[PDB]
Amino acid sequence: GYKIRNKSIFWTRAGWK
Amino acid sequence: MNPIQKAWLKILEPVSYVINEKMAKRTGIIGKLGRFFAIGPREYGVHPINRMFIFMNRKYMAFQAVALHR
Amino acid sequence: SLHEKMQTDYLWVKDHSQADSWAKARTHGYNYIAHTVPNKKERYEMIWRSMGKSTDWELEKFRLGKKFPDRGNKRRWFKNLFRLIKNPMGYIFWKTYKARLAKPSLIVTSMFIGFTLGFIKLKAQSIAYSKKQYA
Amino acid sequence: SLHEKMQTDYLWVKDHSQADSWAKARTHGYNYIAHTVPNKKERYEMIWRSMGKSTDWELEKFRLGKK
Amino acid sequence: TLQWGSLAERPMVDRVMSTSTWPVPYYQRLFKAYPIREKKDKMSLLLSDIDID
Amino acid sequence: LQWGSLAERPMVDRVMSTSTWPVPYYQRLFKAYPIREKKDKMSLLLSDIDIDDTNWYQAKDFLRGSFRGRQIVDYVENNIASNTYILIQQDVANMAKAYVHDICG
Amino acid sequence: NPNTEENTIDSDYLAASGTVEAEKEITSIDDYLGLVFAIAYVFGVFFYV
Amino acid sequence: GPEQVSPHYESFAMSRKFLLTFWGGFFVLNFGMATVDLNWIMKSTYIPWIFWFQLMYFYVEGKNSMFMPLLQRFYRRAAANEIFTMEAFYHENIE
Amino acid sequence: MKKPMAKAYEHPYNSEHHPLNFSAVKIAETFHDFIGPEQVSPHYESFAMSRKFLLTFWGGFFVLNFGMATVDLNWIMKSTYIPWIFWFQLMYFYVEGKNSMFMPLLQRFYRRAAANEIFTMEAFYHENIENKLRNLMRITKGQLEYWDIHTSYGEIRADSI
Amino acid sequence: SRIINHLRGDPVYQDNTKDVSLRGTFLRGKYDDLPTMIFFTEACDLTANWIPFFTNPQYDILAHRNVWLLNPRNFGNSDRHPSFDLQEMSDDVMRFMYSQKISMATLGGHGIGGKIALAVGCYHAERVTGVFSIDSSPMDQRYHEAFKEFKGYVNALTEINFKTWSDKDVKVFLKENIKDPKWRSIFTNNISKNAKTQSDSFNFEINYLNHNLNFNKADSLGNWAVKNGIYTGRAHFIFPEYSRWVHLATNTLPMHKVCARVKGFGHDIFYVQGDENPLNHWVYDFENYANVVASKLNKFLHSYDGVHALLKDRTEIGNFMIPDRIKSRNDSKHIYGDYSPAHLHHNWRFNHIYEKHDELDKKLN
Amino acid sequence: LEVENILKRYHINYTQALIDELVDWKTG
Amino acid sequence: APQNLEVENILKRYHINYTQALIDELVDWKTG
Ligand SMILES: CCCCCCCCCCCCCCCCCC(=O)OC[C@H](COP(=O)([O-])OCC(O)COP(=O)([O-])OC[C@@H](COC(=O)CCCCCCCCCCCCCCCCC)OC(=O)CCCCCCCCCCCCCCCCC)OC(=O)CCCCCCCCCCCCCCCCC
Ligand SMILES: CCCCCCCCCCCCCCCCCC(=O)OC[C@H](COP(=O)([O-])OCC(O)COP(=O)([O-])OC[C@@H](COC(=O)CCCCCCCCCCCCCCCCC)OC(=O)CCCCCCCCCCCCCCCCC)OC(=O)CCCCCCCCCCCCCCCCC
Ligand SMILES: CCCCCCCCCCCCCCCCCC(=O)OC[C@H](COP(=O)([O-])OCC(O)COP(=O)([O-])OC[C@@H](COC(=O)CCCCCCCCCCCCCCCCC)OC(=O)CCCCCCCCCCCCCCCCC)OC(=O)CCCCCCCCCCCCCCCCC
Ligand SMILES: CCCCCCCCCCCCCCCCCC(=O)OC[C@H](COP(=O)([O-])OCC(O)COP(=O)([O-])OC[C@@H](COC(=O)CCCCCCCCCCCCCCCCC)OC(=O)CCCCCCCCCCCCCCCCC)OC(=O)CCCCCCCCCCCCCCCCC
Ligand SMILES: CCCCCCCCCCCCCCCCCC(=O)OC[C@H](COP(=O)([O-])OCC(O)COP(=O)([O-])OC[C@@H](COC(=O)CCCCCCCCCCCCCCCCC)OC(=O)CCCCCCCCCCCCCCCCC)OC(=O)CCCCCCCCCCCCCCCCC
Ligand SMILES: COC1=C(OC)C(=O)C(C/C=C(\C)CC/C=C(\C)CC/C=C(\C)CC/C=C(\C)CC/C=C(\C)CC/C=C(\C)CC/C=C(/C)CCC=C(C)C)=C(C)C1=O
Repeated sequence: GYKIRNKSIFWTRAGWK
Repeated sequence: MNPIQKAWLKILEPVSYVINEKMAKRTGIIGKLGRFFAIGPREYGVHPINRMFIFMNRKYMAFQAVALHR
Repeated sequence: SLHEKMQTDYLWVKDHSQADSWAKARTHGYNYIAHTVPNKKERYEMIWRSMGKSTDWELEKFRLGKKFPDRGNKRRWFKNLFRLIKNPMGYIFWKTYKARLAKPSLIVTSMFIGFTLGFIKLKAQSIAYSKKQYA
Repeated sequence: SLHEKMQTDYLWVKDHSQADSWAKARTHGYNYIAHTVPNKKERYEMIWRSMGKSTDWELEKFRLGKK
Repeated sequence: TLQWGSLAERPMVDRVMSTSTWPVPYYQRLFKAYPIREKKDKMSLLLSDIDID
Repeated sequence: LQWGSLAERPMVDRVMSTSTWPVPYYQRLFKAYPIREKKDKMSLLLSDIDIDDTNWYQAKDFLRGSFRGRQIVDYVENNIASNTYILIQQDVANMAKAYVHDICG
Repeated sequence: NPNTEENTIDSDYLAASGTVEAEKEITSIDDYLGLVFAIAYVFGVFFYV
Repeated sequence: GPEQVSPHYESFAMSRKFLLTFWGGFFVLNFGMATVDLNWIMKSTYIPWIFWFQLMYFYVEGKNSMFMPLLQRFYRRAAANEIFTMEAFYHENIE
Repeated sequence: MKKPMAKAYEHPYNSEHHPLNFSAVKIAETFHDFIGPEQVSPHYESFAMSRKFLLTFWGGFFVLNFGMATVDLNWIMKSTYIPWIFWFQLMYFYVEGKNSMFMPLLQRFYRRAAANEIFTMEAFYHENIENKLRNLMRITKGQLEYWDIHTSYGEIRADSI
Repeated sequence: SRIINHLRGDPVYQDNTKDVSLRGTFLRGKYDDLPTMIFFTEACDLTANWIPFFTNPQYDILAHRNVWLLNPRNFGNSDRHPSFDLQEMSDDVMRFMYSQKISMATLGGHGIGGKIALAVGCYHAERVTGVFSIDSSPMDQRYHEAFKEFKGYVNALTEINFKTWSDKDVKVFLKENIKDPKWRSIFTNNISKNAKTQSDSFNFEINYLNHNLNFNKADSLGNWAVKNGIYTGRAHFIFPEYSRWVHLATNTLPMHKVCARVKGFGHDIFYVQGDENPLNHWVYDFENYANVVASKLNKFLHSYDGVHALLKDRTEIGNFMIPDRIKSRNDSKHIYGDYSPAHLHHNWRFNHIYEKHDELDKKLN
Repeated sequence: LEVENILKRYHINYTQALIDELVDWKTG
Repeated sequence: APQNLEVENILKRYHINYTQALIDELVDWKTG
């Protein structure tokens, strides 16, 4: 199918997700 | 290239030495100024008016040959 | 393993010796976008794919990095103006070539010229009437 | 559904002409032609194919027939 | 390409047919018509990948 | 003079280029022809012309450049009973009968 | 390109359709062709020529 | 109403270009013949035409080749273009 | 090798830039020298689509320029009403009305269809001329089969004795 | 022997989509160093059927390039993976080019193989010189009648159980269900017996393919998704006049929509003049279709493949100067002017031809 | 029928006598 | 090389047009 390619999609200034 | 451009080159020979030899290969503002005003043969130096005459002259002349050859 | 083998191999990912001297497109395509073309969405995919290769698909590097405009389009309106002054008929000819491939009838072409020159003729008569009012 | 045919007719208008009921009057596409599309020449080839199939590729029949 | 034609013939380049029929109706359908808000006999598609519970 | 490797082709055929994004939008209309010079190339009109008088005329021209070719030209134009220099072989009568007159010895 | 530019397609085929009418045997087409051009500006007023 | 689907082989504008051009110029002349003080409107529009275009040039077009790109609106297109693909592959991902 | 002739005749009134006889080929060369070569753009978008806002300004600037200059624009509009109605009602059928009314008048279409077929023939010029030569190469090879038979007659005569 | 070299391997079922290796036949060219061409056959079609085409002395294709008749994943001899994503299948070719030490290659395809070839140019344009697609177009073909028949044949082929069915049962099932003569012959030749006469099976993965076709969603091989993007390089399309797969009326528009450099019909898009025949899809079987495809292929490889976008042909290499965009070069003291774009050797990454010619250049000076 | 299949691939009209000579050539 | 002559002579008697690819495949078919 299709997957999100951006590895930093869940990165925030406070941490991952 | 035409003789009038060659006549400019004889007169601008000392100017060509100041800009191309000295200013062109420097750096900074003096370098940018020399490379911009470099002297030589013209880029896009064609004269469209002269070319417009040659085209219309040849096209109108072929019409003269048809109209006169009766 | 073979996938990571070729990603690390220098011979597989290596610019040519003359790559530094070559003209480089310094944009991903987001500065000037085609908005009304039927392949509009496919253009955006290529922009996104180009941005991902630059950051190894870690787009946080792009977010922190500097964003630049398309400097290759600088002063483009001036350059087309000077080319129009240099050779107006040659500029107009090639800029309208693909459009002139479809040629209307003799009637339509005659109506264009007839109405255009008629509007210019009335404009000249209006100018001459303004000299009458000045007198 | 139950009220579909009644509601669909009430919402939108359909075409009342039977222009294409007559067989020979049907157009091959040479009346309204697209001039600038990138597949322009493919449109002309399909028009030519339509004209050739109607006459079994004897276009003299088209020249003598009514347009 | 970025040169598709004139503005008047812009809606022409959108249609793509699955059959060899000529002439081709140009209009490219945007959505599916939904005239009557009918309650579907179909079960909800939300019940897709919920774990055991 | 150098000839290189017979097994290899010219380098123009081996050089290649690939595309990338973004890509120039411009589509080339015509091939550039800034200078009207097409020397050393033969005309493409000389494509599918049938055999004619120019074939035996140019044959003599190139044959007369050799010693053996000069003997053939002088013999054919003198000692061959033919009503035309456009020689067409549709039978082996003159070939077979010329062999039986020689193979007897 | 005489096969893609509709301006030369129209003018070429139109001129060819007129000169082929020399087979109608009116007179020397080289003579009255100039009269056709002048006549085309009498009745061509209807078409704004 | 429903999507006004055209059943024809060609679009309405390209089939009636000559006719729509007539009615296009009829209303231009209609407004032109009705507006006797059209020169007063052209002159009254000169100042705002110069002012608003020089003021908003950078934010609309100049940013594409000058100091800052201002890619905020592009980020909204790129995210929506990716969602368009995720919806197109919905059946695959859920399967 | 015999010494060839020094030169052939040189016409005193024919040159490459001023050809004596006339044809459309020389007019074509002078024409493309005038309009210049194809102005190839190196950019990724066209000039008009990248400057729509700026071109809109200058477009309206020259409209206002003409409008501010033309004090009597209403007199020009009214003087244009009659010819606008007249020429459009007179030429409606020959331009557009013919496509759905009394007669089609397909003369202009026939010339497009003939050019579309000629365009296709030029596109396959290489294939058509190559098929024509294959038949001539077949005839030429058929005549060359006789020299191949005679070259072996000496070998046959040697082994026959 | 020498010209025909097909590497022998066994298909391996892979859990990771990146550990997928492709196998196929390699055809050595007539000359020493020639660029390579990678060609994909139609889905569930033998690579060997194209050998007489690429080894025909009349066409003389090997005089131009070396040909790799490569099988995609889940097809023939290559590894099997349930995914048929065009991006994942495109990365397979790049690992194949790396393992085979190929810097860049020409891509060709027939039918669905044409979509696969064009997809590789979409995802890796810098590794692809050109794409030559035969009877295909980057368009959604899920509703074409020709694809529906192929989709229906694969579904019926799932009914056969090789363990219980005898050879005579299979022959009867194929003649009755598969009415197309060519699809029938192709599917019979895909049936092969494993070592130690274990059982019979299709060379292609019938389970993974059926689910792809039967699901009839975005990842189907008949579909062309917007995700694939745009191909920026040279592309040539050829298809029969009356083809059940590419309809001349509208199926050419996808070529302009996906390929940026396509000029149009008569330049990069041609149709082979032929009659209505459902078997005209297989151009290599009929000499009339094959002669035109081969001539157009030779013209593509010789003059248009691997040429810069703004150049007309290969003849302009070295004599046509392309305009330059301002502020595009790192050198600050650079006088901007027109230039001729650089064309590189076809396998410059894995050979030292640039180092060797540098030393030979210094001997001159 | 491997001999028949390769001949079929090349589109060469083959007789039954030719197939037997080829099979005997391999087996012999 | 010797097996090429065996197949070529067989194809010669049937006056069948043969190519090096066919012979290479037939020779490979014999060894295979
Ligand atoms: C205390 C004592 C001293 C007092 C001093 C007072 C003066 C202050 C001095 C300091 C001021 C400057 C400060 C530093 C600036 C640094 C900014 C910068 O980085 O450069 C940006 C800018 C970047 O340009 P670019 O990136 O190369 O290309 C532009 C884009 O690519 C786009 O190119 P394009 O091809 O797409 O064309 C579009 C373009 C141009 O296209 C156009 O449509 C505009 C056309 C304007 C000319 C035509 C006007 C019409 C009337 C004439 C008709 C011409 C017809 C010709 C043909 C003939 C008929 C056919 O659009 C533009 O507007 C570009 C202008 C530059 C952008 C700036 C923002 C402008 C937005 C507002 C626009 C409205 C104002 C425009 C002003 C004129 C612009 C040239 O560079 C500059 O403009 C440099 C300007 C500063 C030069 C300073 C010179 C020295 C100053 C001292 C001199 C003495 C002055 C004495 C005054 C006396 C009192 C009266
Ligand atoms: C500083 C000075 C400031 C003041 C002056 C400012 C001037 C600015 C305007 C500059 C020129 C206009 C821009 C044109 C864009 C580029 C060319 C183009 O159109 O692309 C071709 C493209 C399609 O053509 P194509 O692809 O070549 O296919 C044709 C085939 O070759 C084969 O043809 P076919 O068989 O398929 O169909 C037959 C034929 C149909 O027959 C026709 O061509 C109809 C036109 C015949 C002649 C009409 C009279 C001549 C008009 C100019 C003379 C001025 C009149 C005096 C005005 C006094 C009142 C101000 O079709 C055509 O050939 C093209 C017709 C499309 C309409 C043409 C564009 C509108 C008319 C010209 C605008 C006039 C504005 C100038 C005055 C502005 C003053 C503020 O047309 C389009 O862009 C599509 C747009 C939609 C057009 C249809 C609906 C039009 C609705 C608006 C009508 C506006 C009428 C204004 C009347 C003026 C007031 C009375
Ligand atoms: C044995 C036979 C006799 C020998 C014949 C030999 C003829 C020689 C043919 C050689 C052709 C000329 C070669 C050079 C020109 C080629 C380049 C060109 O410009 O052609 C147009 C060329 C092709 O036009 P087209 O759109 O493709 O249409 C092709 C045909 O017209 C077809 O268009 P269609 O398919 O739509 O047909 C429908 C037709 C429908 O027409 C009809 O059904 C009936 C028409 C009846 C007319 C009613 C007249 C009413 C008069 C009332 C007047 C009252 C006021 C009078 C006041 C007087 C004082 C009291 O409506 C029209 O199209 C009319 C077109 C304009 C006609 C103007 C002349 C009409 C009379 C011609 C008489 C010639 C002798 C004929 C003898 C045979 C008679 C059986 O147009 C272009 O696009 C090229 C550029 C045009 C630029 C426009 C401005 C150019 C101005 C200079 C032009 C060149 C100098 C003048 C030469 C003559 C031109 C009129
Ligand atoms: C007493 C005698 C007086 C009474 C006489 C009664 C007779 C009156 C005659 C009226 C005729 C009615 C029958 C036709 C109505 C629609 C005409 C039309 O073109 O539709 C085809 C056209 C496409 O039809 P299609 O071929 O089937 O293609 C379907 C695809 O969706 C196409 O989409 P696509 O993007 O894929 O393809 C390109 C698309 C590209 O076109 C578009 O998609 C949008 C074009 C821009 C739309 C207008 C933007 C206006 C923004 C609002 C600001 C002004 C509002 C005006 C009122 C404000 C307060 C005064 O359209 C085209 O195919 C080529 C363009 C054709 C020209 C259309 C634009 C012309 C301007 C029409 C607006 C008229 C009002 C403003 C004019 C100035 C103020 C007077 O549809 C439209 O453009 C819809 C626009 C809105 C329609 C209602 C507008 C009012 C009536 C329009 C009359 C037009 C001529 C007179 C004004 C011209 C001044 C220059
Ligand atoms: C003191 C203060 C005052 C002075 C301050 C200084 C101000 C100076 C102003 C100059 C501005 C800078 C000059 C830059 C170049 C000119 C601007 C331009 O747009 O050219 C790009 C544009 C093409 O640029 P491109 O994107 O790189 O081309 C890509 C494709 O190859 C193109 O073809 P494609 O089909 O493959 O691609 C699509 C194509 C589709 O568009 C088209 O292809 C247009 C189709 C029309 C051709 C159909 C045949 C009709 C023309 C035949 C020849 C007529 C002239 C020769 C016969 C008479 C001999 C005298 O392009 C488009 O997408 C849209 C094009 C732009 C929008 C529509 C343009 C309307 C206004 C421009 C034409 C003005 C006509 C005259 C009105 C003015 C009254 C005199 O050129 C043209 O389309 C033709 C215009 C050629 C220049 C003549 C006009 C120069 C002055 C224009 C100023 C702005 C308009 C003012 C009036 C507005 C009235 C509404
Ligand atoms: C004889 O047969 C015929 C032809 O041949 C076949 C035709 O081609 C044609 C077609 C005609 C043409 C194609 C020509 C069309 C020309 C037209 C419409 C007008 C041409 C106008 C110009 C080129 C503008 C020229 C501008 C100027 C002269 C003004 C600026 C120049 C100035 C001030 C120079 C001052 C002039 C002098 C000192 C006069 C001395 C003459 C000189 C050459 C000295 C030059 C000196 C220097 C330093 C260069 C016809 C009608 C014909 O009958």
